[PDB]
Amino acid sequence: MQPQLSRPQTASNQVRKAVSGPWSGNAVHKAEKYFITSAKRDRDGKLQIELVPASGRRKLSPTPEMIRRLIDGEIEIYILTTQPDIAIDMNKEIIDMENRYVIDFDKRGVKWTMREIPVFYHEGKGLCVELHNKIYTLDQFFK
Amino acid sequence: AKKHYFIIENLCVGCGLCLDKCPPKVNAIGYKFYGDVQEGGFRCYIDQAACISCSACFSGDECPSGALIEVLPDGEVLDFSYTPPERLDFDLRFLHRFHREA
Amino acid sequence: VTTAHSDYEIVLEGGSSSWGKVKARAKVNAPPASPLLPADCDVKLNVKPLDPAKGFVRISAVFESIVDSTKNKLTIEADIANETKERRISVGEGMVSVGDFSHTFSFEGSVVNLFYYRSDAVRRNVPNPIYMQGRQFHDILMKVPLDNNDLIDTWEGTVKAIGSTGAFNDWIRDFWFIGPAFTALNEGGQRISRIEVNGLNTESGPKGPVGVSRWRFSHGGSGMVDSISRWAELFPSDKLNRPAQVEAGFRSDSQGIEVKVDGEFPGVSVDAGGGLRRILNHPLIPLVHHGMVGKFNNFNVDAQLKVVLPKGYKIRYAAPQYRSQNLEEYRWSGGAYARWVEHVCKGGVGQFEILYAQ
Amino acid sequence: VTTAHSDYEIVLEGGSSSWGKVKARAKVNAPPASPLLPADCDVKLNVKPLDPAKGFVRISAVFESIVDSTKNKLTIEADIANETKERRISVGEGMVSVGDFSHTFSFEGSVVNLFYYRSDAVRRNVPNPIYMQGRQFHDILMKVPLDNNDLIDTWEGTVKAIGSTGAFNDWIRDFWFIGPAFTALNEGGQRISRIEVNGLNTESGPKGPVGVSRWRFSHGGSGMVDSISRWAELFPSDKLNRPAQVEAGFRSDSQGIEVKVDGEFPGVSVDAGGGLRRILNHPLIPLVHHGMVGKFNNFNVDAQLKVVLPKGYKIRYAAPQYRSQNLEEYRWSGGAYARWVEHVCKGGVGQFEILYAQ
Amino acid sequence: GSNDVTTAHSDYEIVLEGGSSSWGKVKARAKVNAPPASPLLPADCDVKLNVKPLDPAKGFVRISAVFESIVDSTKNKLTIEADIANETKERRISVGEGMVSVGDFSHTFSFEGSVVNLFYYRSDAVRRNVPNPIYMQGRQFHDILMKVPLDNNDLIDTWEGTVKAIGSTGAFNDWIRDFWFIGPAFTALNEGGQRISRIEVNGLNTESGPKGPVGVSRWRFSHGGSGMVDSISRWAELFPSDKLNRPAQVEAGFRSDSQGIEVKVDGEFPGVSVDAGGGLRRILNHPLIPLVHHGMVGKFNNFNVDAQLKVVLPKGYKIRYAAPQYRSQNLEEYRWSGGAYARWVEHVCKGGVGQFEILYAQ
Amino acid sequence: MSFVFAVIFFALGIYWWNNPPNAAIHLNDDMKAAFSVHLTAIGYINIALGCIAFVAFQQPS
Ligand code: BCL
Ligand code: BCL
Ligand code: BCL
Ligand code: BCL
Ligand code: BCL
Ligand code: BCL
Ligand code: BCL
Ligand code: BCL
Ligand code: SF4
Ligand code: SF4
Repeated sequence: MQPQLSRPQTASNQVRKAVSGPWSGNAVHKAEKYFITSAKRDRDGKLQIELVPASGRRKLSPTPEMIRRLIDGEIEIYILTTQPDIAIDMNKEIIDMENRYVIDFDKRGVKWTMREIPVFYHEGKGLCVELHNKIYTLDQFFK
Repeated sequence: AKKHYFIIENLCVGCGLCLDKCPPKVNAIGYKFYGDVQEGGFRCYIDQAACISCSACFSGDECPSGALIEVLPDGEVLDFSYTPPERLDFDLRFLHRFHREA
Repeated sequence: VTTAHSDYEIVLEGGSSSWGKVKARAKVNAPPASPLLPADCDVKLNVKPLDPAKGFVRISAVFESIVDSTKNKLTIEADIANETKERRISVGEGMVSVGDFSHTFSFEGSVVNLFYYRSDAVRRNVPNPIYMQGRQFHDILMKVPLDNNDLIDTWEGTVKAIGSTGAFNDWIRDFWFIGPAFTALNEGGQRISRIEVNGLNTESGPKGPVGVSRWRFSHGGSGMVDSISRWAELFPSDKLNRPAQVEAGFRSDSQGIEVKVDGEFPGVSVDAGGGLRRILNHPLIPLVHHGMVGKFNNFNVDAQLKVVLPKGYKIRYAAPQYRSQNLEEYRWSGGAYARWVEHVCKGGVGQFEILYAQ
Repeated sequence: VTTAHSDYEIVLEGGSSSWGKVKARAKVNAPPASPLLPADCDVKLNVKPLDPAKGFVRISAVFESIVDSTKNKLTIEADIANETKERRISVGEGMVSVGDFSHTFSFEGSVVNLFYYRSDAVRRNVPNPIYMQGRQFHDILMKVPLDNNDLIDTWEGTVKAIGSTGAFNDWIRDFWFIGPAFTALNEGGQRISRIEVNGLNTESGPKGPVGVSRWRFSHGGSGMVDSISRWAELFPSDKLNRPAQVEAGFRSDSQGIEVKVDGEFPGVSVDAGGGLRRILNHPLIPLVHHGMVGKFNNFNVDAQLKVVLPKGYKIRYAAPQYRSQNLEEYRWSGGAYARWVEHVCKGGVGQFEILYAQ
Repeated sequence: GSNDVTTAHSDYEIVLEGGSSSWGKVKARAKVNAPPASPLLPADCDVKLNVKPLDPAKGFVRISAVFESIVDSTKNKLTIEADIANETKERRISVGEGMVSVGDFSHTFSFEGSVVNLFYYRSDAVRRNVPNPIYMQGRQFHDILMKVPLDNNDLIDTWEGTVKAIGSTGAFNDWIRDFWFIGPAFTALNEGGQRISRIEVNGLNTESGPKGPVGVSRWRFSHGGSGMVDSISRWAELFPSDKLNRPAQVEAGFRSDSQGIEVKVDGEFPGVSVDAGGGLRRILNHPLIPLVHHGMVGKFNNFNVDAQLKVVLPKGYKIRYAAPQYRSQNLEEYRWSGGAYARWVEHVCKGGVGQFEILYAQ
Repeated sequence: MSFVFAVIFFALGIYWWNNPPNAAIHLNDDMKAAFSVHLTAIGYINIALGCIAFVAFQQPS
């Protein structure tokens, strides 16, 4: 959308191209939203990252082409911390982080809190996620 | 059952339309506040221990922010029951009738 | 005028079941493109699972027809099962009768369909692949008792032709596709390889000589060929838990076509991913074949489609858009649906996908 | 509006005489599918019996055309006769002229037609066979004088091409079916075998070199090919007791087609048994060939038919049915006949049979 | 009476260049309210072709083509870059590289290509008697040396399947044409006069390149034409490198749909007009293959298309013998609409090849 | 003017019977698309009719 027709402090991350974008796909996502759905270890130590779109029709992999489409501001990748292929103890990490600012009137809101964490690509390290002031990588590390 | 549904407490605006469709006999969906509700401090959650995989919250097609996902039994994460086909778009203006381009 | 009347219905089943009632009727006020008129035909396809242990299904097909006042009939029994993912075996017998002539045949044939590529890049990227190139390899052993004088004369003539004429392997394709069948072969993307005859012989059977023909042929497609592009989709033997029957026919006089078809078979609804089922992608061979005969007259169409979803199921992205949702059943009529019906009657293969979930 | 005027008249003959006066005028207000325009053509066909004891008939066909201001002419005189039920021999000569260029030619040819089968079960159980697959084995010996410089240039080019290139036997089919003739090959179900060249040579003729090309080929059909499925019917040598005439021709511009056809020849109506005569089953290759060009503009049809029977002859079982009879002739116009005319103008081949007797 | 309407709208403009130049601006907008014959819908495509003259010393032109498409929410893309030159009147040589991407998958390629065009005859009698020879039977001989880095696991799988298929099956040489022309592409071969000969595989050898294994494909094929094919009959006229004195671009794209097609075409290239004798120039004869290819897909809905054509001659030029006749002329530009021109538009949209030639002179 | 409009409407109905116009999209969901378009058209027609009534009912005729 044109800069002069948008809310003043809008970055290119939130400025959408394809001027009629909202009706081409889901209107919630300015850019196509992909989810890390599985990260398994088979044969060698390398893990197979599975990028299933929010539409849920395909089962893709990071790949140089989608990496380029990421670093060109066209797609976004999230992990859904409830992912069962996690390495860090997200259930304890989410709970003890909500205990700083959440009062359990329901006594179970913190327990069942799940959120998405975005994934970015530098280059030297692959698809890496920055979580809790530390930069984890999907390759090893974060899984 | 399978195909658990979940709520992302990162897109959810707490509207509770998902809670309206959850069966009262299973309080799967709830509220957490952590602050004032004028700033989105009323997110919703899905109690996976109480959720019985109704599809009611997701198949109702009312989540405005795409927080309901319905992870598929194998690994697939949906976001909305059907998604438009991601079309290439352009403006069609004719040459010297109807429009004149320029 | 030449108005085209047609009513289609789809009564689906929910859950893992892919079954669906398909009954349609059609009226066309146009002359059929048959050089022999009038032509009437009745077809009854009945299938029941013989032994669900390893895939035997008994498929029966009776083709009763009357074309220009000659009575035609073709019954064929066949026990068809999949030995593996890509190989199928059929054992059975049949009969064909024209006028007062009738010869009974028995066969033991195996069809091997091979896709040129099995790339995971295409499979994982394209969620709904339509075109899928490949070949099938038909290995057929058909036996016919030679009791009629006409049968013995045919057998002797064929033996002499194969012995003398060396070009029989590719000249049989001219005889084997009667009239416009040969043109339809290329229209639909099909092409037949030269047959190879592994042996012809006769022996004293239960009552007389029998003509045993061990022959092989293979045909390949560019993607439209629905026998090849979708090999396991056309033969849902795994999801056949009860007998399936299809009764169809048409009364095609010199001034109109009167189509009637019934149906009850699995594979009507296929999963499209993301908990979203769909009506099975429309076969392309029927559309591209009827397009050669459906382009001969300008016609108005009032086509109505019933799609009765199961209890609780809802259609999402019906395109062309449905007219009137009524409880759990849907209607298509006029507008883009009439345009699409004309498009597929004249020869188009435009997509009309009905995605639906619960 | 694209209106297509057309009137048809057939005047039949009494007794066993199968002759008939055929005239037809057409005026189509649509652009022709000709990449070069304006195109015109005048066709004259002359036949005369010279000795029926051995079966010789002298046929002369003259084609004149002016396409894009280029004058074309093709005169062909030939002496054709049935040597046997399947073989014919023609000893003829002619010329072709384009602009200022023109080369005369002579030829002695032999075309033999073989049907794949001769089953009695088919001949008797089908009252009116239409689809009869088979092969025709053309064998042509043409001697063309090499008088012009371009003539000898073509000659050396061709002989060098056949000597050097090994794929001449099938690329000659690509050259030889110029334009959409190659597509019309498959539309009618035809197939051309590799041409067999038995020798190319020259000799010192009466006035110059005469390139003698002895070649042969074979074209096969699926039953639609009228030259194959109607081998005897298309060449009524036996029932030619007087010279026959066909003087047709079309005037075509960038904005319409005008057709003038006149004909008088035997075999117009063929016997059907029990004193019943039917108009010959409509030629099928012309219909399915005009179909490739008759589907480009939507047209409104006002076509009239006039079947004039001799004294004492009446019609029975016409479909589409006639409108008005005058106790001596029958008339078709509009109604279902309009559907059939649009059908056959767009390439449809539905049966419109006329059974008449006394 | 009446029938189904299913109207279609289209505008065409031709802006010719003055002098002896064959250049001309070509733009065409169109909208059809009929379902396309694509079994996967919607199928949107955007096309960009650009050519610039590398050097006039030996006629190399830098040609690029970007095909970016989406079919059923599958984002397809295929980019090519090529340096093509006519080293003689019958042979063409091209060297260049490109890539194709579909969804996640993507693979690049670099090709050394040589195309040789042989007519079956060059008789002078035809040349001196037919002022406008349309049909011209001939053979095209393609010799392609394409190298593809096998970096993806799918590329290595494709190589392993192909090299195992060629050595194990002797029918590969002709069965490759079934995969090659996917779906209607095979059927459209015969209805355009094309004949694809068996490809000869001169060898599939893999060697390590700059970054890893590089699948090398040295294969030739030859496609023959009945004179009905433009890539053979009009081979010299479709590559105006001699008349390319400035960069030429053609940007097109269609928005196919479930109930319609929207088309944009923008072009600027030489060869828009050719000569006809005595200072009489004509718009180039319409290519045969696109007409008879859209014909086998554009005869499924009855339509009453309203089309307007605009031809802007250069200063001092006047149209002589426009057929069908132009509907109006603004003393410098000519306009076609309805009458016999709309009939010809429907004729060519359904696949007809009715000659609509426009001749002009100063 | 009833006879004049009868003739006008008959001719216009003949023309639109033999040459139907295309709004295209209202054909499919005419239940809501064509209905709503005709509803707003009738609304504008009804405002126009109110204006015609206001002007006419005050005229000497
Ligand atoms: C003007 C446009 C008209 C139109 C014009 C025509 C015309 C004209 C014709 C038809 C014909 C047909 N039309 Mg229609 N038709 C229209 C609209 C419709 C509609 C509708 C709106 O609902 C319907 C249902 C139909 C339906 C039909 C069928 C009843 C009929 C073709 C029978 C067929 O399938 O045989 C299937 C044929 C074959 C498969 C035979 C195969 C023969 C070859 C030699 C065998 C190959 C080998 C074989 C495959 C081996 C099998 C072995 C087993 C696999 C083991 N039409 C439009 C409105 N239609 C045709 C007809 O039959 O008329 C009587 C015809 O001529
Ligand atoms: C039609 C396109 C391909 C073709 C594709 C297939 C496919 C696909 C299959 C075969 C199979 C076989 N083929 Mg084959 N085959 C073709 C041409 C031939 C020819 C021939 C003379 O042309 C012959 C003799 C054969 C012979 C054989 C037998 C070995 C066997 C089927 C026997 C049987 O089912 O009988 C009974 C005959 C029929 C049932 C006639 C009805 C056929 C039509 C096409 C079925 C329409 C189904 C309808 C749309 C919905 C059905 C629902 C009802 C519940 C059934 N094929 C053409 C070229 N062939 C089958 C096999 O695997 O054997 C191991 C198989 O699955
Ligand atoms: C796959 C084809 C079906 C079949 C379908 C028909 C049909 C349809 C008809 C006949 C008809 C007849 N059948 Mg039968 N018929 C079959 C098997 C046979 C066999 C045999 C040894 O297997 C014989 C001798 C015959 C004999 C006869 C002919 C003498 C007779 C009329 C001529 C005709 O055109 O036939 C057609 C001949 C064939 C299609 C097959 C001929 C087989 C030859 C003798 C042996 C195989 C040769 C070769 C290896 C197979 C090539 C592939 C075939 C072309 C499919 N049939 C097979 C099972 N048959 C006619 C009839 O019934 O009433 C008039 C007719 O209209
Ligand atoms: C919109 C639909 C319109 C229609 C649209 C068109 C269009 C469009 C066209 C025609 C064309 C034709 N139409 Mg029409 N036409 C319609 C209705 C009619 C009616 C009628 C109602 O009565 C008539 C009489 C015609 C008549 C005609 C023919 C005069 C003409 C084709 C010439 C021809 O056949 O040469 C036959 C040509 C060949 C056989 C040449 C073959 C050349 C090859 C290389 C040689 C092959 C080898 C050869 C067989 C060897 C033979 C050797 C001998 C055996 C010795 N049309 C319908 C109503 N019609 C076509 C035309 O020519 O227009 C000028 C054309 O483009
Ligand atoms: C057309 C379909 C088949 C074909 C089927 C036949 C048939 C059938 C016959 C021949 C015959 C001949 N063919 Mg052959 N043959 C074809 C293509 C060819 C070609 C070529 C370059 O394409 C050539 C050189 C030949 C060569 C020849 C000579 C060997 C021979 C005599 C030529 C002739 O009579 O000319 C004369 C030219 C004409 C008369 C021009 C008119 C042609 C059209 C098709 C006739 C229409 C007749 C009209 C409908 C009604 C006429 C009635 C009036 C009484 C005349 N054929 C095509 C492939 N061929 C004849 C033969 O047997 O010779 C021994 C014969 O009977
Ligand atoms: C069956 C075809 C007719 C014929 C019909 C035409 C037509 C139609 C045309 C010409 C034209 C010409 N003819 Mg001639 N012509 C024939 C026989 C010959 C012979 C020969 C040795 O027999 C020669 C040297 C020529 C010479 C010439 C060419 C130099 C000239 C323009 C090129 C062209 O396209 O022609 C094509 C030539 C042919 C199709 C036959 C070529 C025969 C070759 C030279 C010898 C036979 C070799 C091979 C066995 C033949 C295979 C099948 C043939 C393709 C039919 N003709 C036969 C009698 N000829 C053109 C003209 O007259 O004015 C421009 C033209 O439009
Ligand atoms: C299309 C009909 C024929 C064909 C006719 C030609 C012609 C003609 C040529 C080639 C040429 C090439 N062909 Mg080839 N070729 C075909 C099929 C193939 C196939 C295949 C898998 O099917 C392959 C791999 C090739 C391979 C090649 C390379 C050897 C070579 C250069 C490719 C390139 O630069 O891209 C170029 C492609 C594009 C830029 C994409 C756009 C393609 C379309 C056809 C261009 C439309 C132009 C538009 C109408 C006007 C553009 C004007 C603007 C100024 C650009 N061909 C088909 C069978 N081929 C070229 C050559 O000679 O190399 C030596 C050449 O001139
Ligand atoms: C000439 C065609 C273009 C090309 C255009 C495409 C297109 C379009 C697609 C692919 C796609 C893919 N490409 Mg690629 N691709 C080419 C060259 C190659 C080569 C190689 C050694 O040269 C390889 C291994 C591959 C590998 C792959 C397949 C593994 C993959 C998905 C299956 C598919 O359909 O393949 C297609 C395979 C081919 C068309 C050529 C395969 C080459 C083989 C291995 C070597 C040549 C064999 C033979 C001598 C040449 C045959 C000519 C072809 C039939 C045209 N490509 C050339 C440059 N490629 C898919 C994709 O990108 O995303 C899904 C797809 O849709
Ligand atoms: S419907 Fe969606 S946005 Fe609303 S409360 Fe539920 S999860 Fe949050
Ligand atoms: S699936 Fe059922 S139980 Fe679970 S959150 Fe949704 S409505 Fe509640």
